Amino acid sequence: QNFLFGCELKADKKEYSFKVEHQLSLRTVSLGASAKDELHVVEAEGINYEGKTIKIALASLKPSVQPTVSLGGFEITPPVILRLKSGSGPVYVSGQHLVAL
Amino acid sequence: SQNFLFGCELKADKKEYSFKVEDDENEHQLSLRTVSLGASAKDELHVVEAEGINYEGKTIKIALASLKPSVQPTVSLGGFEITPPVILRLKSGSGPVYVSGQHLV
Amino acid sequence: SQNFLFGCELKADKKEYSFKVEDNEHQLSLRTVSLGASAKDELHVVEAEGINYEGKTIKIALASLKPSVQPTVSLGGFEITPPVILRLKSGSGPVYVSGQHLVA
Amino acid sequence: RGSQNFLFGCELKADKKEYSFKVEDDENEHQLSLRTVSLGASAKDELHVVEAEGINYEGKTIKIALASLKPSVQPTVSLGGFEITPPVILRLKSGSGPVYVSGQHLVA
Amino acid sequence: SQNFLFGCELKADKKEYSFKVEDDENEHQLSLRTVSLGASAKDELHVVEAEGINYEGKTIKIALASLKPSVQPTVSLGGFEITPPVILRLKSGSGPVYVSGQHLVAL
Repeated sequence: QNFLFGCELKADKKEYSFKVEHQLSLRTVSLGASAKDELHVVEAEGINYEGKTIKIALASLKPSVQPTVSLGGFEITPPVILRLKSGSGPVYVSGQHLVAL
Repeated sequence: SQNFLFGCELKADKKEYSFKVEDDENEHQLSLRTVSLGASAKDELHVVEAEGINYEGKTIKIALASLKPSVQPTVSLGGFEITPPVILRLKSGSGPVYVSGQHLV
Repeated sequence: SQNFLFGCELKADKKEYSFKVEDNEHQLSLRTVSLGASAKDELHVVEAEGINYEGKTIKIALASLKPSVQPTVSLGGFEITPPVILRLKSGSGPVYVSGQHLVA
Repeated sequence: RGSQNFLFGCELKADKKEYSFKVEDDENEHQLSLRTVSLGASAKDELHVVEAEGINYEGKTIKIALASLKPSVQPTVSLGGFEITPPVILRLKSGSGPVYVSGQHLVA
Repeated sequence: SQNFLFGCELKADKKEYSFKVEDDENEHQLSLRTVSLGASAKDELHVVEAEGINYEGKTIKIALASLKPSVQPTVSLGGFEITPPVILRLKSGSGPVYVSGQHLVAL
């Protein structure tokens, strides 16, 4: 089954934690109307193939250059934290929460 | 699997498009492909959002794209499949914005 | 399925391209829209015209491009059922549309 | 996914405008899946256009434009896996290059 | 199949990332998702290349992306799968450049 997913990362609330008791498929990352005209970096933190915790950079966005990046359905296994690493925000992430059996 | 074209135009006097379907004996999905700015759009940031129910039963609004005529007038979503009901809305910016995709049955 | 190249050129003088077939099932999968070297520095809008799920003919905007801002857009395999018209709603062109014609 | 995938790339430039992709009668179905087109560091600031030349479904050779790129506007376009059955020629239709094309050679 | 997060950072200090898998019996792929420029990247073209095997078993270098902070800071590759082993390399520019993606395992 396939549900809408989204989160907002901002100075207030730099992180979103995807957990639960499934797959997230990330679709776009985009800067809100009010973001400072500067580079924003959004990162994902989770476990790699070795079982080590890593931080990976998903996108670098700037309002006057590239305010949206489309990820094409980047599937991630829970758990993952999405975080605004730099830039004012707000930054949005959209995608799907997929459930199977 | 039938595949039909899908589109809508979001503009100042019509900021929403309601994808709802019903009394079908048939499963419906939309797969969004592009969001694009029309010619007369003000050169300012435009934001299009989707409003629908999440995995935990709560209506949410998610941002699909931020576009700007002089910077990035089209964004490709690559087949963002959404289950009905869903509202697409022009959250901010003037000028008309378009969404294109597919309506699968 | 098998896979063959698809393309067309749209410009102010040749604004429309009609995609039709007979036969096998056919689908057109669009991949890129791009602006040609000689296109004017202005917005070019490309649209598709074909049927919606209720049988009514609609027109949908595939892409807005401009040589000095975004000369190409990748559609990522936008599958369309024949027949469809592709049209240059605005802009000088030339604009190119590329993709696959899939046959099964 | 499924069958085997190998890396594919070529470079196109003013003095080397074409790359011809052909597969020998070996056994298997072969696909060339195009992933990216990007401009090299040295490329002049002008539009560069890359086209592909191959078979339509009527068996006739056609030329289609894959991407228009410019260093100071849009130096890379991801094609997301535009599969093409060999043979096909990739050509720098306009501009100086260098241009690179990347992708996968798929074998089943 | 399995899907794990993958990432690496390439910069003038460390221009290469080597993706190998310890021989096992299963199919691994590195599926590349995005390449993006870090906060301190200088404003010049950055070019990331991959070096790996072609269909004839010969090692080739192929350019994946060209990025520049004031024109195009991020490129999505949309799941460009490559069979190990592969080196990813900053073929020019300063970096930092980051690559994200998935390490896929099947069979």
